Amino acid sequence: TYMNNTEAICDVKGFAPFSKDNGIRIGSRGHIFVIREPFVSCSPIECRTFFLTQGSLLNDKHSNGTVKDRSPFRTLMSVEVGQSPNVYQARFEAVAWSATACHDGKKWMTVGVTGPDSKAVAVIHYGGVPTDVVNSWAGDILRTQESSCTCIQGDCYWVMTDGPANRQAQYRIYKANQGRIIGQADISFNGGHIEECSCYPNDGKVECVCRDNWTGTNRPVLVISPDLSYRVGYLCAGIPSDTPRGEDAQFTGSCTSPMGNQGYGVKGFGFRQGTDVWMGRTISRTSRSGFEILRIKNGWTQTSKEQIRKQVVVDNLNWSGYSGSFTLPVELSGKDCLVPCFWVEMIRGKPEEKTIWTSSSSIVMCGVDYEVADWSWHDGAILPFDIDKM
Amino acid sequence: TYMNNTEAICDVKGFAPFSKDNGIRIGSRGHIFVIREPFVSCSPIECRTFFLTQGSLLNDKHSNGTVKDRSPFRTLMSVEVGQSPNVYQARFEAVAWSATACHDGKKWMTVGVTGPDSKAVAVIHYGGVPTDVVNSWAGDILRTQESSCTCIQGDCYWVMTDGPANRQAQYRIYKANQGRIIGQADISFNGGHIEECSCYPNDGKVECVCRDNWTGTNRPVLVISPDLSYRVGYLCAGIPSDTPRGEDAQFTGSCTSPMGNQGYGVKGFGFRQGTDVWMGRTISRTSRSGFEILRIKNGWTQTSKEQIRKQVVVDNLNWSGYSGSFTLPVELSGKDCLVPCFWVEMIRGKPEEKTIWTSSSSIVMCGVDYEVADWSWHDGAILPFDIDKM
Amino acid sequence: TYMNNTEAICDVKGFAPFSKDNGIRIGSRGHIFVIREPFVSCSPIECRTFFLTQGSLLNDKHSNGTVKDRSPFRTLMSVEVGQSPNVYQARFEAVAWSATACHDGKKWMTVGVTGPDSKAVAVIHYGGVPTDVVNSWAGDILRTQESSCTCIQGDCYWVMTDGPANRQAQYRIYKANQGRIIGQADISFNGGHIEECSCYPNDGKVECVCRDNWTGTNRPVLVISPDLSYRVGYLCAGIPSDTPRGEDAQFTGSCTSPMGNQGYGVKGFGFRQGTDVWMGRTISRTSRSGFEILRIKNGWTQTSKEQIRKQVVVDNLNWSGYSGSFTLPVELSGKDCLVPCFWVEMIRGKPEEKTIWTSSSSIVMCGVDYEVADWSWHDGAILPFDIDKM
Amino acid sequence: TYMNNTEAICDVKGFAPFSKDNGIRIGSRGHIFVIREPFVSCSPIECRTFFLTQGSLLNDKHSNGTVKDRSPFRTLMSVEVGQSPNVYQARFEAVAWSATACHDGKKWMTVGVTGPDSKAVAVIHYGGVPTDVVNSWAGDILRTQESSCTCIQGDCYWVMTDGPANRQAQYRIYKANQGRIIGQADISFNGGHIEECSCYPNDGKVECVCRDNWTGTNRPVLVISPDLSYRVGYLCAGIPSDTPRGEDAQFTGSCTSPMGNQGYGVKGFGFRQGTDVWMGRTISRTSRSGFEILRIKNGWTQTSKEQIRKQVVVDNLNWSGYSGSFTLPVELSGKDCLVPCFWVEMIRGKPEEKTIWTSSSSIVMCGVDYEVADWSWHDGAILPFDIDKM
Ligand SMILES: CCC(CC)O[C@@H]1CC(C(=O)O)=C[C@]2(SC(=N)NC2=O)[C@H]1NC(C)=O
Ligand SMILES: CCC(CC)O[C@@H]1CC(C(=O)O)=C[C@]2(SC(=N)NC2=O)[C@H]1NC(C)=O
Ligand SMILES: CCC(CC)O[C@@H]1CC(C(=O)O)=C[C@]2(SC(=N)NC2=O)[C@H]1NC(C)=O
Ligand SMILES: CCC(CC)O[C@@H]1CC(C(=O)O)=C[C@]2(SC(=N)NC2=O)[C@H]1NC(C)=O
Ligand SMILES: [Ca+2]
Ligand SMILES: [Ca+2]
Ligand SMILES: [Ca+2]
Ligand SMILES: [Ca+2]
Repeated sequence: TYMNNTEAICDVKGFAPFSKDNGIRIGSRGHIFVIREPFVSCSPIECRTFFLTQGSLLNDKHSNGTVKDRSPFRTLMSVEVGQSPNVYQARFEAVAWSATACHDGKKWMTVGVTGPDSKAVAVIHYGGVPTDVVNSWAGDILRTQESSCTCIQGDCYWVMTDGPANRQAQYRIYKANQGRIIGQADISFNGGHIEECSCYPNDGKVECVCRDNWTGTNRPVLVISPDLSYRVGYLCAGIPSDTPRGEDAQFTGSCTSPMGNQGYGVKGFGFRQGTDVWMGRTISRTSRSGFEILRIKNGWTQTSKEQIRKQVVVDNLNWSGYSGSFTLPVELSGKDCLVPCFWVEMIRGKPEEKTIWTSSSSIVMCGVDYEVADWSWHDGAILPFDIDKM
Repeated sequence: TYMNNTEAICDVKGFAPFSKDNGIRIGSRGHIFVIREPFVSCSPIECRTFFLTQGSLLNDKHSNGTVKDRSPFRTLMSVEVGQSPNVYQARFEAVAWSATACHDGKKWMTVGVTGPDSKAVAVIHYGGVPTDVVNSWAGDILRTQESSCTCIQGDCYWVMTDGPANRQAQYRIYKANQGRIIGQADISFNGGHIEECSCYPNDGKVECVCRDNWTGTNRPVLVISPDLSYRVGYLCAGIPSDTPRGEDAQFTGSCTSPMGNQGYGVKGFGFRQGTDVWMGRTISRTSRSGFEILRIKNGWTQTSKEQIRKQVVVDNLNWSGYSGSFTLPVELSGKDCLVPCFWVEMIRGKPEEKTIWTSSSSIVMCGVDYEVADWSWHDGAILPFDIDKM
Repeated sequence: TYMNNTEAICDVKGFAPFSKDNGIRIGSRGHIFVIREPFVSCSPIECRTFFLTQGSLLNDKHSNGTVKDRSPFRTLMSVEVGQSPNVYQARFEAVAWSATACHDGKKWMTVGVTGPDSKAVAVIHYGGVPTDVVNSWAGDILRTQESSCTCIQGDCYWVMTDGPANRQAQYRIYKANQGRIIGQADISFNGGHIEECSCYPNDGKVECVCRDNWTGTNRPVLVISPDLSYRVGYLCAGIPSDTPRGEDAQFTGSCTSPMGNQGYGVKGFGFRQGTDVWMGRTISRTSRSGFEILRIKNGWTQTSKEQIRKQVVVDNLNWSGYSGSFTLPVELSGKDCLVPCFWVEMIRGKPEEKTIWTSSSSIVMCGVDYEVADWSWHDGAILPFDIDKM
Repeated sequence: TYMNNTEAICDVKGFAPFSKDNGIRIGSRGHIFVIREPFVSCSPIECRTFFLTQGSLLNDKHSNGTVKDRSPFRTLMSVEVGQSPNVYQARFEAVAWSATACHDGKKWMTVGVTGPDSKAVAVIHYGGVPTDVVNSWAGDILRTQESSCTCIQGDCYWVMTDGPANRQAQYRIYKANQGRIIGQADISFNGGHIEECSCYPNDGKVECVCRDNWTGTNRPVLVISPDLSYRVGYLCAGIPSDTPRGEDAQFTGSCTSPMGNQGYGVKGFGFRQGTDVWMGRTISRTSRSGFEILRIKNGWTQTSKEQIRKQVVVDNLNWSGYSGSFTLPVELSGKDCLVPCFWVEMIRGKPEEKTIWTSSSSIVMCGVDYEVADWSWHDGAILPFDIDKM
């Protein structure tokens, strides 16, 4: 049976902890994959953690993490959420140095992108087998969400980018059923930049909060209809939520265009709440460190600077990283709305820490009807590791 | 289908061994979690061992167990009873430095408490996802059973405490269906102290034997009706069963109030048997060492000092620890009553042993219609470990 | 649905390899249990390997195998046949320093015996939970098959012994349904000695070939009817098949009493074939080394010395050990008879080899309609191990 | 339900990556089997990787790979495709130093060959148990596909060879249902040599592209009908695809007989495409290094030298090895044709590399409707390993 996923997102006053994997602490002695970009998507049965593998293990020489991001050894695999990305619980997903995953109620559909930068190929798996393909259409590092895709009434949608990572690139919306491409669309967005979208279903559409890696310290926003007509622009909120970025005092909002005039960025997320928004961001303005989530009254529709809530999940003395969105399917939560949730990646190792490798663990939070106290569920592993003195 | 769990507990003459996990012996070379407080609860299919994880492994530096009990790295996970708490068989349950778990016949409901001491949050999972929340209502280390909760006809009940660990605190009874809170109650118990309840179903109610960590060397007792009306007080039996405590000769019973005038304590259990009781306790009066279980004729209802049975499962030359109760569901045992069972935790390491860490394994016993010979199924691992000489 | 298991055993011309686990070779670097006495029993779905665990791992100090056979750390666990007894595939079965297992078509019933030598307790599990108990009735190391038990039309039967291991002891037949004891019987066998029976179903009865550890170099034989009436005596065949034993030339057969006038022994097996028998035995007359299986025309019913077939599975330059019987259930083989099969244990370490430990792996063979060439599927691990130089 | 597998193979313009296991990289620190000859076959649910095990682990002394190919320790086991051949995900299949596997829609049928060179035995498993046997009929290393067998409407077929590996040998076609042999056939092929067939279903027959290890640098081809009538000969294409072999310029095609006049060879594959063929081959003419796949217009039926496509999956600076064919079952792909796919083995260690061992990993590719860019998904592990300096 297909998941409807046509409900509204739940109005939430705060976030409760779902899971923490302790991959890197466990990785001190256990067999764990070196990873970046874990992420959660949920079937009507379970939410799993997907992750990019470097073909290697923590505390092993192959954890030489100075051997490429887009290496030919990168695979997407997955475990049940909370479990660590260890070999022996891992289920294989796709060859991918960039991926997205989601479930339509019957099976899982993943998308793996591998191949060379000049002509990358994206394989679409469904039910555990390749079913369709998307080639690079712009010749420059084809890529996608690095977070959960979205399924509504049997059709799944996701966002892909092909082009420069720091200038005008090209941005596309693909749509598929049972692992088969059935519609696509170009996104007209000149001056704007779209990367690594975090999407979710809301009111029978797909809402996406992504990353401007060109000139925007605010976040591009995408709203996709089943017919692949769309609205796109920036999260109206008068508070910047990318990293890096400047102070809140020095920033003015926009619905239409990028603000802050800064490059780089980090993958992040946001949740519409009527006209309000929950926006995650690192505590540091300059470092992938700390993590907080702010509610902004009318942040979805106005240049609002009205902060009505604020919750911390990673204190600023600790390393953060990527963040993305997913929903609790109705069939699991038992709600009449879509429970909004997020994961936060915690990167350890290079560049900031003095070791030969780089990996990450995660914690997962989920929207509740209550204000939840600030705390820090940081990664916690002690650096450097054994092979760090080799 | 919901488990009725409205039957009476079986009258038992003794206890037979269910399982022993050998986690720590196995942990010498295998990948095992550092743990405290394992415990058993059973679905209509299997009984699992739940446990608190320190985010770390035996024989690894992160087993630095001088890094907090209520650390942000503590998760509840579970394996099938008898299996060891190893990474690769572990199923993730909740973020929790204190937990309880139980099954209602359809799914598992766990409760994880994490967050800071001043404002702890308890997440209630059901079917593998967060469904409801309980915040700290008294600002002081919110906490609960550390043993199996109880389900009757679809509604699950458990006991929580918020307050001082060595003085008057506050004590609450929560009740839930399908992971959703549907009723709660304050327990009026002035002069008394309730901690870490071991409960079970009996005659369609929840009977709880808990821990007085204030002034009681006898055990507080709680009897909960579906409507959350209750009786509470102390196990009548004229024999003390907490640790520490004084000699039996020097002790007088009470139904109403604490006796022995001593602080501290250890989590323990007891089983009503008509008017009699089976009470577990450490053999030592002063040490978490040895473990025995006594039947006291009319110990549930009178100040009786009539010891009619006595069985040993851990001899006094060996380390014990926590103990708790659960029942064999009818659907598994094939009985017309509820088979009473217990687990016993066996703590190795600090404080008593000379190492850098502390963990534990368990053995599980189950009520039978026969007198069963005394023996010792002690932990058995050899201390210190490799990383102990580091 | 209950397995009928009322068919006849297949007439077989030889034996084909089912599985080999390589536990000890794999145990050089992997996490494997130290074990003795693996054995196979089959459900309508899978045949598993059961085994006794020492609570410890190969290549670890706890593999100090100078720490008792009947230690309080011994558990029965199981994996799918062919897999090695590693921690992470292991399913927990019972606390047991001696065990038996079998399936009735709906669930598994195991029997674990633990407790002290003077008053041992046998726990009977069914569906993963304790259901009934047998206490020591003779005060002297209560024990049983160390091989698969037998189920016919829902009732399972097995053989137990309580008494001296080298003189007249007592021998009992228990019978159970759904994990509940429903009939028992004493075996009158004066001058005879019964140990470690290898049984199977044949023509709607249970046939058992066991071990005389008193004075017999031939094997005691037991035929059990559903009503627990029985015949017992010795395998008629005029060839001895225990270890140790003397030469074949120097031996005369018996149906009634023990022959060879030698003590000790080793667990072994045999399969009726009309009036003939397949009998396994070590190649050495004095060592648990090599392994062969002989067909003796009319060996089941006469003092025959007519060797009509001979097949080798372990050459004499290699170590053998225990052997036992089981059948392929009809539901798996697709035959109209019961396919006879056996496992052979391969003991490495003390006493014969120079190491600090003792474990074993197995190979499994199964009766076919063809003559199968001799070979040696020996254990193959290289002794001593790492911890052997410690 | 039986898989029809009577459809035509899909016309494909290129190949997309299915999976890569990284076994050897992972094997640096994890517990992985030493293997040769992995291969894929698919059930209606999953495609698994089968592999030959040396009874040992990477980075362990038993990885002494100077201890025989046809050792008594070799077992076939399997994991889900993409997963690595690690112990803890491994499912046991058969005792085999040469194997084939396939699924008929209800269960798996494997075939293990073990025993001595002079009289080898092949065991046929079905549903996890031995069901039938094939003895050596020519006394000289009985053997088979080392790749997926084929099932059509419930009957499975595969090819076996018994005889000299470098001269005229004997070649047989076996056919079975539910694990039971129901028809066989001798292949008349004088002057020709058949080894290690890679087969698939196509138009309701079994097409096989195999290996001439006698005098052929082109590949023998076999087309089998349900009645075991057959055509056999050589892949017509005017381009040689074995290793070793000479230059393409120096080669003339044949449908009937071997060409190139060279010995040795390597297991390979090919896919009919109407009258065209996709043929895999190593890039090197003399080394098991690099890997490419060529489409030859009318290569199936004519001496064509018309190269219309060319795709690289392993660049020539890297080691390749065996390759074989399988199909995506309709029930998984959702196509109306049979999706053609292949795996490529990547051998590391002896003979070419300076270590004490030899193993391999794989990548899996699958036919798509699009031209897919060349790349190299090579093995990637760094040689030598730890035990390499021992
Ligand atoms: C601008 C975003 C993309 C574009 C290549 O780059 C990702 C940046 C990045 C980071 O930590 O910031 C990690 C990466 S690495 C990777 N495998 N996935 C990522 O998201 C970069 N993405 C790719 C496809 O290489
Ligand atoms: C008085 C009981 C509680 C109250 C905090 O303290 C537990 C004591 C204790 C022990 O071994 O005795 C172990 C602890 S540590 C833990 N994670 N669980 C426990 O039961 C303490 N409980 C908490 C929530 O910290
Ligand atoms: C005479 C057979 C029994 C009687 C105690 O002794 C077993 C002998 C033995 C061996 O290798 O020969 C191994 C033992 S050790 C064990 N756990 N299982 C065995 O079969 C012995 N049995 C017991 C219950 O200790
Ligand atoms: C000529 C092909 C066969 C005939 C024995 O030999 C195989 C050659 C070979 C290789 O790498 O080329 C690997 C082997 S080793 C093995 N276990 N499987 C193989 O395919 C050889 N086959 C056998 C049954 O020994
Ligand atoms: Ca930016
Ligand atoms: Ca106390
Ligand atoms: Ca004897
Ligand atoms: Ca050749």
